[PDB]
Amino acid sequence: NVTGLFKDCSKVITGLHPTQAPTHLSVDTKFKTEGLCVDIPGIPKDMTYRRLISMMGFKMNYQVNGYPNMFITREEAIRHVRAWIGFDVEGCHATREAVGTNLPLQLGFSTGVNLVAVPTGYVDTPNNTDFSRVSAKPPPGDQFKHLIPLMYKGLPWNVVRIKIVQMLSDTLKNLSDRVVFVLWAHGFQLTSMKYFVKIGPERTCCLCDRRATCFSTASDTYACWHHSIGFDYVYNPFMIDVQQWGFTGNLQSNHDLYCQVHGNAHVASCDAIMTRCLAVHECFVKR
Amino acid sequence: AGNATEVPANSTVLSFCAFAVDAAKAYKDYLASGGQPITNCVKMLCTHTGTGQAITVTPEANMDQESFGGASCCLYCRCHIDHPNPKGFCDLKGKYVQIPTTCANDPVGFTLKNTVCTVCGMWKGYGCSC
Ligand SMILES: [Cl-]
Ligand SMILES: [Zn+2]
Ligand SMILES: [Zn+2]
Ligand SMILES: [Zn+2]
Ligand SMILES: [Zn+2]
Repeated sequence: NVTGLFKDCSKVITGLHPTQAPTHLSVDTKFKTEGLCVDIPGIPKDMTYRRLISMMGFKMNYQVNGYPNMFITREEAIRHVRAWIGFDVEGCHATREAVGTNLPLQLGFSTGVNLVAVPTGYVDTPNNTDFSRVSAKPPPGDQFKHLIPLMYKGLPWNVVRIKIVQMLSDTLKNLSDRVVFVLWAHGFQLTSMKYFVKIGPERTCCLCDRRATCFSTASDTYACWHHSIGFDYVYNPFMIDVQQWGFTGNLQSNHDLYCQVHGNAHVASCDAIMTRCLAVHECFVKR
Repeated sequence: AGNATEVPANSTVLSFCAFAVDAAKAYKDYLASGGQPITNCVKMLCTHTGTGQAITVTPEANMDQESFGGASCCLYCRCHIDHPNPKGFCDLKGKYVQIPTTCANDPVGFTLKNTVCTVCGMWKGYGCSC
């Protein structure tokens, strides 16, 4: 019937004018009749709203000629084990002016790096969707209250994504021509990738013959891991969801069956480290 | 909590275009690879006695057109991504858009692929006689 993708998380009780509503569902009920919508002169468009739109629920299950896979097979992942980067994200929850979606708070990688982002969301307005800071709270529970100080120590996303590209480039330039993000579950990781990933046809670096791994919005150019200084987007990453390989139970319990040297520090980078670690064991341990 | 705006039939196309560097090319290519057009647009009940102009403050479909809410036919509005206009203005949001009935199965693709004549106000190739 409905999806939560692009759910309106505002607390406004009325709906949208027919000229401003992105969809039939979002039109205010006053305008709906006979399965259609009507224009009502004298009930004009609204010029002041700010409606947080949820980015939870991406579905990357397309087949478009000339565009590569994002999610890859296990066999392809195995071939590209040098490109594996575990990735996990801790989130915070929208509050106050909006409620009902989660924003990336701490992004962690199997390099051991954690980056903290300002709570940021996609806000529909009478004009362009506004990418902006939003009010946020920790997820409910005593075990999350340690996230509270992080909600005041974050970096703006424009800095965060440059740092992600720099980190991946420094890590991978002498290892691989690509990145494979190794995930445990994928929904919130994919939500977080909306903030720092772009996709399209396979491209080549503007400075050499390698495939492009990075994109620059400022210059509209493409670079490989060697030539990406200043670039802000990861371009055509690959990824695989380890949780889908038949496991029951949570990440730590499955990781700990194989490995005793990654004690759980309860932080995104540690989840990312355990995810890549579990993936290596599951794919390569001979049985 | 919150109020859904979308239906699952649109999840794949909107996700693909929401990540694309070039969203317009991505939608065009998605359709060319057999993807279903974006649905759940704001279709208007109207008289079909309108002027036939492309983009209007009231529905203006004639007998060979359907009228839609403007934002709902705009790929950038539907994906909640940046608009081509550097000032962040949409050509369609806040207006109604007329779509030839033969193309009304894919209003988003129609507006993406076509151009309004600013002189006569009709779609080039679908009304503009300049
Ligand atoms: Cl490829
Ligand atoms: Zn290069
Ligand atoms: Zn381990
Ligand atoms: Zn628009
Ligand atoms: Zn004309």
